[PDB]
Amino acid sequence: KSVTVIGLGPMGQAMADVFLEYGYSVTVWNRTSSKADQLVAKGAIRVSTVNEALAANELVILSLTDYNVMYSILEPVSENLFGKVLVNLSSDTPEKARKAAKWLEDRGARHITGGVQVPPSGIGKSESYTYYSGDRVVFEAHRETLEVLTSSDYRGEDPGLAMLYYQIQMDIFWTAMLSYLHALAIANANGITAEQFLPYASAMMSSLPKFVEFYTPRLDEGEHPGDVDRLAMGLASVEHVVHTTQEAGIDIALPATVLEVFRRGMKTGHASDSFTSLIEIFKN
Amino acid sequence: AVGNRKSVTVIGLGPMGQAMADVFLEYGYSVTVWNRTSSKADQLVAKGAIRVSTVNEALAANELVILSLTDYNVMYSILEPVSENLFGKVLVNLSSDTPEKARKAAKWLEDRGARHITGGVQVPPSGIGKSESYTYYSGDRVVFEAHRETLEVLTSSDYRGEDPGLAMLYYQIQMDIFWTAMLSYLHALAIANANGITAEQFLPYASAMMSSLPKFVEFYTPRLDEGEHPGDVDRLAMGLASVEHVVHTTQEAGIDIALPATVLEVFRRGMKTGHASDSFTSLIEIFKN
Ligand SMILES: NC(=O)c1ccc[n+]([C@@H]2O[C@H](COP(=O)([O-])OP(=O)(O)OC[C@H]3O[C@@H](n4cnc5c(N)ncnc54)[C@H](OP(=O)(O)O)[C@@H]3O)[C@@H](O)[C@H]2O)c1
Repeated sequence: KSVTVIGLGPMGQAMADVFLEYGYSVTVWNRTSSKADQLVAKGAIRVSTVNEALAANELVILSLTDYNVMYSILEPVSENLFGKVLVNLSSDTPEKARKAAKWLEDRGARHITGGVQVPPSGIGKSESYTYYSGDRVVFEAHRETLEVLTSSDYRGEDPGLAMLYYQIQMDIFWTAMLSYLHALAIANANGITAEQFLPYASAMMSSLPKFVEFYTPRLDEGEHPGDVDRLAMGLASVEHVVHTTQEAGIDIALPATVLEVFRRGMKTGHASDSFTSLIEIFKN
Repeated sequence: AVGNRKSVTVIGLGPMGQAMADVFLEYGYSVTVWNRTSSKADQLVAKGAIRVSTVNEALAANELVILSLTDYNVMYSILEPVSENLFGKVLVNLSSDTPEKARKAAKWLEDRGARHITGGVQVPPSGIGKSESYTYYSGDRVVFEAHRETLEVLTSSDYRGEDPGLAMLYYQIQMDIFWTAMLSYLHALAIANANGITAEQFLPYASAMMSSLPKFVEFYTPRLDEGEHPGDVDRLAMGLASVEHVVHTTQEAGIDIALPATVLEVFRRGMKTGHASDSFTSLIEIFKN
C-alpha cells in the first residue's frame, strides 16, 4: 500500500488524505511545496523534486490542473519514466488524453485516464464513480488502489474514452440546464414562479430517457423514418417556442440556435424524416 | 338531471381531431364534425359521426365546440366569416400556439359572445382517451368546470388558472426544454459516434444524466424564487471552464459547434456582466435581458 500523488490542489489533497486514512504510504510533490504542509502533518512524505516523487512508487496519480502541466514537469525528466504507471485526472478532451498516453508510452511508461465524476468531498465514498480508460491489464493491476478513492467504471482501451464519456454527459448537462433557465425566464415573464414550474420541468426531464431509449436502436441502424414524427412538424413546434420567447421579451439566442439546426436539416432534404436526422447536421 | 349533454362538435380533423372524435363516439357522444378536407371524416362517418358541410352548421349543432387546428390564424380564417353565429358557444381550442395568441383569441371570441378555454394537449393521437394523459387548461374557471366532464373523456385535465395564455405558457416552456435537451443528446451522440462509440453504448449514460437533472432543478428552485445566485456550491467561472472543454471536444471530433458555442456565449455574457463568483443560475439574468 504505497502511492505517489503529484499535484496538491483540492482534489490531490482529498485523495492523498483518503490514502493516508486507509493506511497507504503516500509520497507527494507540488511546485509550491507549502501546499503539502497539512498532509505532511498527517504522515505524507513530501519530496523536493519530481525525480524523487517518480522514484518512490510504480503508481503515480497526476491531479494536475491540465495536461500541459504534465509535459512541463515530465518532459525534462523523460529518462526516468520507465515502468511507471501515470493516472491522469486532468479534465480535458479525448485527443489530449490520447496524445499524452502515446508520449508516455514512448518513454516506457503506461497511462490510465481518469474522469472523476465528483468534487473533492466525494473522494473516499463508494457511491462516487470515476471513468477509467487505457490498457485493461494495466488498469486491472491498479484497480484495488484506485477503488480506495471511488468506485470505478472502466470504459475501454482507448485512453480518450474516460474523457469522452465525461464530456458528452456535460454537453447534455449544460445545454439542458440552460434550457431550464431559459424556460423559467419565459415563465417568470408570464407571472409563474420556479416553485409552480418545478413539477412540470421535472416531469419533462424525467421523460427524456424514454425518448432516448426509443430512438437508440434506430440511430444505431442509421434509420430516421418519419413513422412517429416528422422534422417539418418539429420545426413548426420550435417556431412556436421562438415566438413565445420573443413575445415574453426573453433572449432568443438559445432557441434561435435550435431553430437554425432544424432549418439546416430541412434545407438538406429531411422534411419527411424523423428529427433524429438532425444528427447528420451535427456530423457536419 | 345532472351531467353534460352527450353532444359535441369537433372542428379540425387532422390526426388529433380524428382521435378526439373517435374517443367521443366510442364513449357514446353524438359527434358532429367539419373539416376543410371533408373526406378525412370518412372513417368517422362509418362509425357514426355526423359530417356537416359548412362551419356554420358545425357551430349550430352544439354549444360545446372543440377545435383542433394547426394554429390560431386558422381559427380566424374559418370563424371570422361566421362571426355572427358564435354567440352562446363554448370554444375549447386545443391548437398549439403562443400565450399571447391565445389571449388575443379569447378576447376576440368574448367580443362575439362566445366563451374560450385554452388547452395544451401533452400527448400524441394515441394518448387520447387514456387517463394517464394530461392536457393543460386555462381560461374562465366557471366555463371550464361546466365542461370538465366532457374534456375528461379525452384526457385528464390540469387546470392552470384564469389567464387564457397559461395553458400555452406551460405547454411551450416544456417544449423549450424538450427540443433543446433532445438536440443536446443528438449533439453529444454525434461526438460519441465520431469517437467510435454507438448510441447503445451511450444509452445508460445519457439516461442517467437526464434523470439526474430534476435533483438540480429541485435544489435551485427556492434560490431562483428569491432571486439569489450565491456561489456557495458552484461558481460560473468553473462552469465556463467546463463548457469550454465541451466546445474543444466538439471541435476535435469535427462536430458542428453551433449549439455548444451558443451555450458558451451565454456563459461569457454572464462573466462579462460580473457573475464569475455567482452560481451559474445567474445566467437567468442574461435570459431576462
Ligand atoms: N399530432 C400531434 O402529435 C400533436 C400533439 C399535441 C398537440 N398537437 C397540436 O394539435 C393541433 C392539430 O394538429 P394535427 O396533427 O391533428 O393536424 P394538422 O395537420 O395541424 O391539421 C389540423 C387541422 O387544421 C386544419 N387546417 C390547417 N390549415 C387550415 C386552413 N388554412 N383552413 C382551414 N383548416 C385548416 C386541417 O385541415 P385539413 O385536414 O383540411 O388539412 C386540419 O383539420 C396542432 O396545433 C398540433 O401542434 C399535435
